[PDB]
Amino acid sequence: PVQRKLDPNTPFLTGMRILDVLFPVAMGGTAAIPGPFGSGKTVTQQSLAKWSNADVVVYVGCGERGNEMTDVLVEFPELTDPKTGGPLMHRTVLIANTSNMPVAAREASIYVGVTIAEYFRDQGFSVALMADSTSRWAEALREISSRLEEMPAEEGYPPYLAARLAAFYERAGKVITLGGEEGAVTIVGAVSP
Amino acid sequence: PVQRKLDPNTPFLTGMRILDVLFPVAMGGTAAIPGPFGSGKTVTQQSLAKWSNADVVVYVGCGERGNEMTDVLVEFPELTDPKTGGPLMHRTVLIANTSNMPVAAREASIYVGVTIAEYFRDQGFSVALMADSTSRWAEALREISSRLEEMPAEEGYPPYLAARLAAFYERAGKVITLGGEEGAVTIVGAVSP
Amino acid sequence: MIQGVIQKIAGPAVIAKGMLGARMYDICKVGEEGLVGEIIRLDGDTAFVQVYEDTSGLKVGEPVVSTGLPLAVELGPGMLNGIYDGIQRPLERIREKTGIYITRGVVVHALDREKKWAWTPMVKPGDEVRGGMVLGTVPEFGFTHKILVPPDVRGRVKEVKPAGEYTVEEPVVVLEDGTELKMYHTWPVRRARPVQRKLDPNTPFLTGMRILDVLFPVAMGGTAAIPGPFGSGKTVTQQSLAKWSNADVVVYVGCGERGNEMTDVLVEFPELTDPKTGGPLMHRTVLIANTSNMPVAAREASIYVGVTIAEYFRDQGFSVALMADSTSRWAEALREISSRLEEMPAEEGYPPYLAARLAAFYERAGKVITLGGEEGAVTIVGAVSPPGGDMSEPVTQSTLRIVGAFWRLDASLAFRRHFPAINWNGSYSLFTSALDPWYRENVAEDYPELRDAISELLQREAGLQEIVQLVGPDALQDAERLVIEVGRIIREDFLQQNAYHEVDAYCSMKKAYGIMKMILAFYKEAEAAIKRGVSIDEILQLPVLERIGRARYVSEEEFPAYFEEAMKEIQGAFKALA
Amino acid sequence: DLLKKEYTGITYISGPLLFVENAKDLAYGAIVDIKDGTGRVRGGQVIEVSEEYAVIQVFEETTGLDLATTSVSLVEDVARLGVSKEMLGRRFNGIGKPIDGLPPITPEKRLPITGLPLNPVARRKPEQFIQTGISTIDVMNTLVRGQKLPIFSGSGLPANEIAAQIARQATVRPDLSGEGEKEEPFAVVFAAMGITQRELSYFIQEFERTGALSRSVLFLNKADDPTIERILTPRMALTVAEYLAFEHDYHVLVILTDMTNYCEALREIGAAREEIPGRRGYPGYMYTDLATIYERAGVVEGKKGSVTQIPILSMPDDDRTHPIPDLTGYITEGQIQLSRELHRKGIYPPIDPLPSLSRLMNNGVGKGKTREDHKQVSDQLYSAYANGVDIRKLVAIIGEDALTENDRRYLQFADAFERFFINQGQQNRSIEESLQIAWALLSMLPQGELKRISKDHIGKYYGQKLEEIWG
Amino acid sequence: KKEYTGITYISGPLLFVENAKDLAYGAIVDIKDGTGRVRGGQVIEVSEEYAVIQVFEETTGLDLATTSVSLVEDVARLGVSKEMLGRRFNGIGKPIDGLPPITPEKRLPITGLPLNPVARRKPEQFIQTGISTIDVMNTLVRGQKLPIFSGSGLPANEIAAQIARQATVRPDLSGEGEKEEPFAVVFAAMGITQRELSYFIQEFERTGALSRSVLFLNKADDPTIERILTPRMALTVAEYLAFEHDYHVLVILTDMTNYCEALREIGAAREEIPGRRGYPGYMYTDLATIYERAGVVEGKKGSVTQIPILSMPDDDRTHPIPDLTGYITEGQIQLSRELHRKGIYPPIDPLPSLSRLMNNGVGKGKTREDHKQVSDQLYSAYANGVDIRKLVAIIGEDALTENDRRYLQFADAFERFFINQGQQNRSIEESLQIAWALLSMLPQGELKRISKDHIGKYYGQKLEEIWGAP
Amino acid sequence: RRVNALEQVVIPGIRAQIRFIQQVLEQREREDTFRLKRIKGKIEAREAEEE
Ligand SMILES: Nc1ncnc2c1ncn2[C@@H]1O[C@H](COP(=O)(O)OP(=O)(O)OP(=O)(O)O)[C@@H](O)[C@H]1O
Ligand SMILES: Nc1ncnc2c1ncn2[C@@H]1O[C@H](COP(=O)(O)OP(=O)(O)O)[C@@H](O)[C@H]1O
Ligand SMILES: [Mg+2]
Ligand SMILES: [Mg+2]
Repeated sequence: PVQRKLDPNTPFLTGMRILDVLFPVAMGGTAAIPGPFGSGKTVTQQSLAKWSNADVVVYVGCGERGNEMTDVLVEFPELTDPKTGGPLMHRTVLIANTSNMPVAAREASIYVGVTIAEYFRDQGFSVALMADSTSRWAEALREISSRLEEMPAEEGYPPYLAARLAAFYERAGKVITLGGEEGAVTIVGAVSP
Repeated sequence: PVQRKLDPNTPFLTGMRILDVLFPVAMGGTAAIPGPFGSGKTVTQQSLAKWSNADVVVYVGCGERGNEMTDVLVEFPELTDPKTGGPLMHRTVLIANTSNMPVAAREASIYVGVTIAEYFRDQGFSVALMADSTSRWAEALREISSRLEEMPAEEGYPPYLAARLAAFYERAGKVITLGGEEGAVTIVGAVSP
Repeated sequence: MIQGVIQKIAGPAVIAKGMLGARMYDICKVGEEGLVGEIIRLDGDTAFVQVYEDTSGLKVGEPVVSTGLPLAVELGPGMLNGIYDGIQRPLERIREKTGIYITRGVVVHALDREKKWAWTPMVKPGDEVRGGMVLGTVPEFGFTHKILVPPDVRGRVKEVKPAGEYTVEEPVVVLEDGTELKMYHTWPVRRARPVQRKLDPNTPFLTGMRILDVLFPVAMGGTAAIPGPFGSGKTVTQQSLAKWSNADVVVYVGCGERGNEMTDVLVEFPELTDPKTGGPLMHRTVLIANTSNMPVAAREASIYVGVTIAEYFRDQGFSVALMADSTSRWAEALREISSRLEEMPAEEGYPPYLAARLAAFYERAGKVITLGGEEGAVTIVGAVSPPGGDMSEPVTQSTLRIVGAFWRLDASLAFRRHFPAINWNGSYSLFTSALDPWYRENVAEDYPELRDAISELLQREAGLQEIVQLVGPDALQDAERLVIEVGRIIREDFLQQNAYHEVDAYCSMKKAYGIMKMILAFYKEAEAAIKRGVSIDEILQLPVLERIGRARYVSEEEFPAYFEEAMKEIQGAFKALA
Repeated sequence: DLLKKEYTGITYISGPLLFVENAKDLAYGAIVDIKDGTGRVRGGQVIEVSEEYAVIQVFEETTGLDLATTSVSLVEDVARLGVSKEMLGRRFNGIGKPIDGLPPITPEKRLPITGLPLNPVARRKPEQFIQTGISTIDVMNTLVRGQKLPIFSGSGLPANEIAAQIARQATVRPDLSGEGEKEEPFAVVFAAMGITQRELSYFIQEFERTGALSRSVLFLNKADDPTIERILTPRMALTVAEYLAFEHDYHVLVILTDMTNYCEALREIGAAREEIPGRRGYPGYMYTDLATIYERAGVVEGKKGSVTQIPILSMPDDDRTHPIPDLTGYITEGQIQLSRELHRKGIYPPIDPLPSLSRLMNNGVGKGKTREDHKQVSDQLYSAYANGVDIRKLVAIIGEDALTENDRRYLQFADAFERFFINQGQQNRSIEESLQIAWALLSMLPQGELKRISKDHIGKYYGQKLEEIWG
Repeated sequence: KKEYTGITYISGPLLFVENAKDLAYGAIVDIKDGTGRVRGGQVIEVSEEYAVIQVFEETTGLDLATTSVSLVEDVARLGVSKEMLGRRFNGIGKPIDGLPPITPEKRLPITGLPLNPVARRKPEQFIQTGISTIDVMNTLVRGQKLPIFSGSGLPANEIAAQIARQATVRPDLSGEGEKEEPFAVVFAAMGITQRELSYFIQEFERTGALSRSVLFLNKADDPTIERILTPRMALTVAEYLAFEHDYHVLVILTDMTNYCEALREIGAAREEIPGRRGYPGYMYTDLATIYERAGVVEGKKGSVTQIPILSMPDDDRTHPIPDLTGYITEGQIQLSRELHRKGIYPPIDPLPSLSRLMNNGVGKGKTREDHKQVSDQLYSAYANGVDIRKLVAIIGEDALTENDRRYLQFADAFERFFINQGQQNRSIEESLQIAWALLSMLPQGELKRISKDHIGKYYGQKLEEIWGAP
Repeated sequence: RRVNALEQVVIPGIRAQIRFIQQVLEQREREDTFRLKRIKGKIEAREAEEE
């Protein structure tokens, strides 16, 4: 819970000219990115993590490939935080899941990440939340719904897929915390059709 | 019951050039007018009600807009019967079960209309029956069969849908009545795929 | 024995109670008429029985008696030149006993018990005999039918009957432990007959059809599938294989198909000539007929009976061709039974074990060393009848994963009366490389190169057809237009084959090789002429084009002279064009 | 048999099914009589029986039945039909009861309506060519006596007219085959399932005008008749046809009006019984049921009669891959497929030869049967017409003016073929006339293009002009 | 030991046994009939009233009066040892080569414990398959999962055997490298025919590749549960060798389409509701638990590399099996039916092929400095050539630009010499040499993707000097 | 003209037919799932009420 949700007045500054100028996202807003292979998505994601005006970074990996998750877990500790000069990891929380982990954990990863982000927001910070593949999370949700023997909607997805996606994305926003301070959660989700 | 079915040999003059010339329907015949939304099924059927050479017109509003039924109720008294010179409403029977009325009554409305048409045929009149949409009747049958937990045939419709439609459409025809006089029923059913 | 009563009847399915102790897949006599059935489910005191006969008129409470044995066939002399139903009952005897219709509960021996056979012993007292060894010889239509030891029988010979005439019930050989070996033995149709060793495929199964024998060959121990929509030629192709193939014995299984198609064989084959033995063609043929209007539960039984008979004749040392007229009917019968079982179905309503059943059936083929040390082979050509012509259906896809050759039929080709209507793009064969040494030794040293050249020309034509359908054939260059015309020549003059023509019905390997050589020589000369400005529009008007087109209808013994003259004309006509 | 046993204790009525709980005596497939409190009697058949209850499919509608006063009585253990030679000239409903006002038939025999499968050993080769008078059938899709040759139609296509024309014009040609020169007409068994009054009146008037009623047996189930009783109509019709053909040596032509309506009733029963379905909700056993219907035609060794079937079915949305036409094509010996495109152009009969087929054509044509050049001419016509259709497809891309002379000749051949061979109206053409027209059309093409035809036949017949036949 | 005789139901592959609550879920049991024959089965459901057993093989002889069930093992385990090299097994660990059973050093559960992501390291070393279209343009990296996409008639088995025969590591190129690191091949064949079985046996025995290989061969007519177990046994052996003996293990899974069909059949037999297109809703997770067992682990010298092979059911890339495989794996090798029908072997089409980890395993100190740029230039030049090939059909050769004709000749030479290598075993140096000879047919300066230093070092040589045959 | 025709009339039409066929196939899949659920329910009911 929060006292009040604020309007998208101030921008979320990623440090990239095209994003900050042509297609800005407000502080507490939500953005979607596609992850095509060979597009430099990982460079841009970690550049956003390094140079954004967010105090805390939460990175959620929902059911990634083993080697891509290894890439994230190896490259991220080597990033440096420009505000202090030390490791970037000192202000980020990494949530890592491979495709072979239990489907329940892969489905709950984004909610765990958004809850941690909301907690850090309630401390009065600005939090950038990155979900590396909501398509894999949706695949996990589809598998869980199939195990429940639920009638699918469209391409095998449960009819409540949009409701769950909205429940995840709408937790973002600039708020007045219960402690009276100001904090925000900005979510940058990624899709891989 | 009737004494005998006769082969239809006189046209059912609808007053529309294309229907009366290119695609005629005989006085005891049957016709279907399928089309998407906004294509003119209701305007065609109301034009038939206004201008056809039938003695008695039975209009069945099966699961359609209430504004169209009000439309008929309002203008038809002010219009003139083509073959008697009196008000057009005096030769018309309206059966209205709008889309927001109870669904199960849609099926009842079709049978009520066809039975009234058969009665007026038995009196020696030539009757034209318009079914505003047999698709709503099919939807009512589908809902009832769903409540019965019956195995659907195709697109959720019960397997006896074709039998019900055939039984309904077979009630039309030019006949010799039990009283020895001549009567006919023409059925124009609209379909909303 | 286990004896129960009928508890429930619903179509071909009967539930019998009081059947505790009955075993799965055992044969049961159902009702007072003793209808043959099979146990497919055991549940407490009750057993689920599928009946191989019509069940109309059966009443609750009628006795059900279990025989304690699974479905089995009698294997011995007297099976050739005969036609059997699904459970191996001779249809001629049924016709004699019943008339023009098939009624229920007819009991007839599969092998005639009255006919005498000229027994010729080969073993002597004191000999040690094992499963698959030859006990003696009996003549049958010019074949040497070998009386084999049953696969599970061992012992030492105590006494043998001297040479003479005996029925199949005569105990010709008696072992020391007392077991009596007859001219015939029974075998469970669901058990594959054991072999000493499987062999690699190295010799072709000559079908007599140019496209199958050249572009998509099948080896002697191989498996082929021919799927297609209705009217595409599956039956005509299989009957052409039965007429013209180089197999010693042909087993034709009419699983769920028309009875007129079985009548066609029954009427024509006696009047035709066996390609190698010189006698009537029907003498080497065994027919198993379970037509579409016969009981549905007997289709699987017919398939298994046919495959077991084929294995038996393979064990005698012959090469056997097995034709399954439709495995789709077998799949449909399985679905019908599973509907009565109230099982959870797999895709399209078929039971989950359909793929396992199909794989087990198809894996029975192969060239083997028999238990007696001889060499035999079974070749299986199964026809598939997908619903609506949809090749993505479960049966077609399951068959795709196990057969060595895939002969896809095309409805569009059949519509324009282009036969055998094989879809060249969708067809393939996995036996091509293994058969190359045989082709070099027996047809020509360069035959594989010619076949590869023809395949490459067809691939190039298929590539150019995409452009043709976009801009028309007249927008191509002369070389590409020549490729298109040569592909048309190949399709109309080589791939096409009339099964009902007096000459074109059968084609030898050397005749097909000669036609390919003529076509390739013409193409090479045409490409040379085009490379020096000769218009294509006048190349197509050469009479040698018509000569190649009509080379199909030249008889086998007249063909070499025609081929020499055609080669000379091919050289001369392109010599004349500047 | 003479005693009547009644079963009360009906526990369930829904749709076409009725449950009775103390009827272990009832046999499987038995026919029962269902009597309500008003005394009205309806028929039914046992489709499942057990120690604890039996399932009965009701042939008529279930209106007015109640669980307190309804009783079920056994009629016979096996569904049988009383047949006689006197059935000719009579009309019956879908369950074999008279509807012409005449007294009931005195049965010579009572035969099971499901029949029995013909022994393939007892079958005979269907060989006698039937001249239907329609060139697209006689030349390219030849019908022989004993064949199952359905008509694949659509909603607005004149399949009934074509069937009536075939029944009116069909005759054998003993002079061509050398058989016994006789003029015995076909006996017609007409089975109508769900037929409308419009089609029924047309059929009745056609048969009356041709005088074929005296040689006809009519089984009429109308579109307002009960649906479930359609399961019996083809079976009774084919029982009568088999009896006539194979006991009284009649040559019987059987016409089944709409197998689509039969399949609808089959689907209704299957869905009520929760059967595992095939495609589009039809029961898995549809193939077997349709086979038990269709496979009852043919000829028998030693016997003189014959049964020829011409079923008619409306392909839903003109889809050849629909389960009903698909399974029918898998069972029957070819099909005659109508074309809506040809119909819209005024061509009658609008038979499309390319999707049409006759499996038994090869048995009844050739030297000594119709003529020596028949099969080759048919093959050449098929190839040339397919070429013309392909060139029509090409024209839509490159335009007609860009065609070469060979392509133009094939296009003109296709046009003239459609306008003169297929389009014949109500006239009755002999096989010689049809072959003359076919050769006139083939003469439009160069002599070297006729690869399918042997050169001697070309020398004999090529060169005749289309204007010589007319105009 | 204890016998369970309370059989109350037999139907299809299932049987119900009462008073069997002592049987753990997933346990392997022995079913003995009245004739003494013993069948295997797996417990798929346990309750207080009865246990459900899915029976291997058929249930022909079984009856409710004389059948008994006894426990074999609570968890399906495989006895693993280094002596398994040179041995053949039937897919459930039973030898089928006629040799005595191995003596297990330890018995491991064939189910896969997931690797901890913080324990994995980045794959950075390549495997030489001996095939130029793979080594040069689609390089396989140790720890990668690189599937091969084929069709029904394509020679996937031949390519699998060739890779298993020719695969090796190249430590001499790794700067200095370990002078000898163990290399092993685990060959898992699922649902193969007898013909394929004999082909694989001859291919492995005729050249001695068997001595460093372990084969798990499951036939088409074998029980489907054995097909389900086969890849897990193969991967158990691979993990044991790689991470307890520092082996570099290459795992080849010969047909994953057969595995997925077996999975569908098993799911249907257990009354599970399927997901998309009839396949189980958990198919993605199952395929992940198979595929994700490969990789390289921090602090370990060994590695596991997988090459799954699958025939697309109708050449449809969007089919669930290839779709989910592409979801989980790092790229794909696509076979071309056009190339196969043109007489080219192996029929690998470079344009739709991709190796996602290729950049991390090539370059200076790994293969050679010019590898990446050469592969890029080859890809671009081949695409240009194949497009000009379609253009020349309509506009003719004379209307082409001179560079267009050069690309046209390059495409033909590339197909004839680079892709069509036959049964040759090419080192990466030989493949790079052939690639440079092919690039030399193009004019210098048209090689945009290659730096001037590499062009100066390697450009110029002719095909005639180094080719295997004209 | 040919390029414009292909980009405006042909390709969108084929894409629309592809979408329509996909929708019909997905409809049939959903109906099959419904039927399988009903079958499983009936099996469970029979087993758990009267074995
Ligand atoms: N014959 C006509 N003359 C003039 N306007 C017409 C005619 N037919 C249709 N229209 C116009 O199109 C509109 C839609 O017609 P109509 O209400 O009959 O549609 P409908 O096909 O019955 O559709 P729905 O299924 O949505 O009820 C009319 O309100 C009118 O504006
Ligand atoms: N090779 C062929 N030569 C000539 N005609 C053929 C050939 N194959 C098929 N046909 C024709 O196709 C028709 C139907 O073929 P059929 O074998 O019944 O196909 P299916 O068994 O797939 O239904 C036959 O009547 C026959 O005339
Ligand atoms: Mg309206
Ligand atoms: Mg056939």
